[PDB]
Amino acid sequence: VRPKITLACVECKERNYITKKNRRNNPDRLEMKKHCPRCNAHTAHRET
Amino acid sequence: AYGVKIAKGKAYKGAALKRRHIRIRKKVSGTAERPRLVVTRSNRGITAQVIDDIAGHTVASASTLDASIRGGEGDKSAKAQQVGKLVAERAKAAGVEAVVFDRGGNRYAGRIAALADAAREAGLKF
Amino acid sequence: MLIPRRVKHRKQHHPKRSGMSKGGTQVAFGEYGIQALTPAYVTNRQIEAARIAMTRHIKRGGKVWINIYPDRPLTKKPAETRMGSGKGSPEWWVANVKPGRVMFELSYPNEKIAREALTRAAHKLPMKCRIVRREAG
Amino acid sequence: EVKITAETRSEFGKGAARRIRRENKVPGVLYGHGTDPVHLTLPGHDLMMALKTSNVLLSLDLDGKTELAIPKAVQRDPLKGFLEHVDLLLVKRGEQVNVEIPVVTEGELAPGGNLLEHVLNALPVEAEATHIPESLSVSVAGLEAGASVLAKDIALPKGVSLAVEADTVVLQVLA
Amino acid sequence: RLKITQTKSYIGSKQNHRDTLRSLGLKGINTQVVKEDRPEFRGMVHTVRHLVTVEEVD
Amino acid sequence: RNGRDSNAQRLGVKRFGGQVVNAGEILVRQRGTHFHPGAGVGRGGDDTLFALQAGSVQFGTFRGRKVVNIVP
RNA sequence: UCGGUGGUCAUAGCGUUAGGGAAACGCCCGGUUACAUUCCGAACCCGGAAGCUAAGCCUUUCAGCGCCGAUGGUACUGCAGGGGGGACCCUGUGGGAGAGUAGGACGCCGCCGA
RNA sequence: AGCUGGUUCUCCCCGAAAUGCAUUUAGGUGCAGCGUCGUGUGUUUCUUGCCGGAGGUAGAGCACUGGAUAGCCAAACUCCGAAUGCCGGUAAGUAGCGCGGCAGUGAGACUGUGGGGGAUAAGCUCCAUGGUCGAGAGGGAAACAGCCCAGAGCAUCGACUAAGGCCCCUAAGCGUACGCUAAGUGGGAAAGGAGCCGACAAUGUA
RNA sequence: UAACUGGGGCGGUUGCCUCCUAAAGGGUAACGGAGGCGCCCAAAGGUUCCCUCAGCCUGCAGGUGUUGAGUGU
Repeated sequence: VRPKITLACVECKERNYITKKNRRNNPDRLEMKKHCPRCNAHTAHRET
Repeated sequence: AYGVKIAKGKAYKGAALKRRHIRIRKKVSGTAERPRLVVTRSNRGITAQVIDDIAGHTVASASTLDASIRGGEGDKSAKAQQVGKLVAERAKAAGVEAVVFDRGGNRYAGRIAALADAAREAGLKF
Repeated sequence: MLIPRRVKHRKQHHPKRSGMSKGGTQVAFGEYGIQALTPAYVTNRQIEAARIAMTRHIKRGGKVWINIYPDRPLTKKPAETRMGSGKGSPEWWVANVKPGRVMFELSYPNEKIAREALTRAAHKLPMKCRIVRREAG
Repeated sequence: EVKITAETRSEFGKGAARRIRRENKVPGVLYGHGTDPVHLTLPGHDLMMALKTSNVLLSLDLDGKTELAIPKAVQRDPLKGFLEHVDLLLVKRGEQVNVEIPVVTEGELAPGGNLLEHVLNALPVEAEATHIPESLSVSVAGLEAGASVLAKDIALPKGVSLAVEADTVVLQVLA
Repeated sequence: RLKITQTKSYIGSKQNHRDTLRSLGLKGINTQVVKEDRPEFRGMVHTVRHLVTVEEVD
Repeated sequence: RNGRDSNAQRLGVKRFGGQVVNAGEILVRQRGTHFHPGAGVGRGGDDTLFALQAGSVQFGTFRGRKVVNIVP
């Protein structure tokens, strides 16, 4: 029910973080902002 | 300290402010390097003292009872500017550079912002 | 027959029996009382048998108080069962009576009949008992 | 007033007291009126004969000094009944103290299955330390079931007043 | 000063009782040691009061 | 249906009064705040009390609540 | 002699009884803007000073409820022994409560400002 | 063969274990605990006094939860709360630790105390904390591994004692003085009844 | 073609968390006494600011109420 998602921003195209998120609660592809170590910036990581 | 009780009708202003003051004093203590900078906000004027809670003594102090402010032109907001300036001076004198501001329970706006800014431009680091 | 209508834990340890009574050593309600002299467990059956003895003997008038209540559960496993495999189900309800405890109380106009009724009860109990009169504090 | 000879206790603790009772003496302590407690040893037999009476006035022949005292609290063996400890309270001639007096009921209840319950074994009253009545007498004759006698229903002797609220029940009659 | 004589065997006594006797210097039945009257030694005697006899000597 | 238990956690006080400690040592392991952090004492993620500065451990009552304290 | 800020955390509290306005604190009257109300300038925020100690606050009486509380003893107990058919009971030496009693208590200790 | 049996000369020094975790594991084994030897350290070990600490057991109590006719009850109730024990400091008094070689042990028993299961059973069973046996000779309890006294290098035709005893068997008292027992109690037992009764199984006193 | 097991089989259990037994540090057994877990929340996380409940009494409002409510489980 709660699968493991892999976050990714639009620049580094490197899979940084993974997390749990209830599918039925958040069907829309989840998104937030993290610290990408390649980019060295606080960019936005759209769920893969 | 250990908080105070609640109140009913009258004395609710006093209790709520005091209860709020305790909330602020569970993370703001008067050290030796940076003392406390309590600021009481009454109806007439606004006082501000520099207390050392670890020792218990007070280092500096200023209010509207001093001659410099006692009687003059300006509303309260501009009247706190004098109080801010002196206490900064009376703190610089007795070897104080960095202090920890506390609201006293009342919100940070109006005079409390104005008093802080007047004290902050005089050298003290908040 | 006295049973607790509700008890938090059905299965309990054996109530220890060292020491004297915490309290209830003196006549409180009635004029005469039964004071224990040795420890024992008094089952709800034993209390009932004693109560009938006193009330039947006096036959009318007089009032009997039962100061102890059998609320401690004792357990017993099914017969001819080997050791182990859990604890048994409660069977007897016992009041942990220690030396000095005043168990039964009785008020009656006639002293001789009172003592006789009290003695008849004592022989239904499993400990040594003594008859005590209410001290005029 | 009862004259009793009393000696001073110097050894304290579990072992000392057990030896004292083994010698058939009752340890005691005399206190009151802001004085330092005086630790006493008492003759066991003379004590029990004296203490048969409630609130008996004792004149302690203490080391050639006579002092007035009243037994305030006494510890007895719960099973054997011999005295173990006495607390003696100082009282001077003519001062008021609060004491408990037993109530003795006079007369015979009205005929029937009526029973008398002593809700309070002893009635608390304040009385002069030297003129404490031995007991308070109550007339219960003719009473029926449900009838309850209040504290204010007790006919006190002159000089005695209640130390409890006037509405407290002392006696009751049960079916 | 205290003159301490051991009168009973250490066999059957607790381990700390054995060490108390050793610390006092006692090493068997009928052995003696002389110590100063100090709170430590009064305490050691009390711990093994059933295994030793103490005599006061100037 | 009995016979289940959770293996022991070894909670309790790990440094007692008068005990000299170095900064960061564990003073108390506990569930909830039976002891609150005092001067020079920090609270961990799981209520653990650890010294922030070297000193001697000392218990007390600050502001009406039992606390641990480190005295340099 | 009062206002601000601390420590102990009821021996301080609660209730009850008589009062106080010199500065101070507060009530207090208004919403123009900044600011705010799950709706209301009641609260926060803003600007003053008409009236007032009625309440808050401070002082004060009462041991009434609550609170604190010895000494002595007892239970209990480390060590060492006894007794009993058993459940268990007792003592020597060291330690020693809880309850209860006599009593205490209508707080105390700092720093500033008027 | 995780199994059974056997393994041969002597003396000197030290000297255990039957416990914890895990285990296709339970009568086996790995690691840790406990032994010994070498090497480095040197009082660091241990005992007692004092000092600084946290507690929630025994006891007690009803202020919370529950039971229950003003009096009461409670492993999973606590307004309270020791004695001990534990951690650290220090003083006095007399083994500890690091690094390596080599092990055995991991079937425990009874007795004192605090408990659980059992039925207010068991020479029962499972724990905690002492003692002895195990691996301990010698003296006592008639005999009687685990109880009381006591730790055997060897010799001794000397002495004093411990537990336990002192009429004869059998070493030492027909001891001195006061009092109790009439039942051979001593030399087994209950509720209960007025030292006694209650008292009662099988080879032969027993 | 498992083990535990008051012989073995039958029945039951096997990992983790909380309480009591557990003898006031820690640890401590039994096929001892009670229960839960194999998740959930994109906020039920972070921070800043603000508020105090349950219950009771009176006719949403008022008085009382310091923890007896709540704390995802």
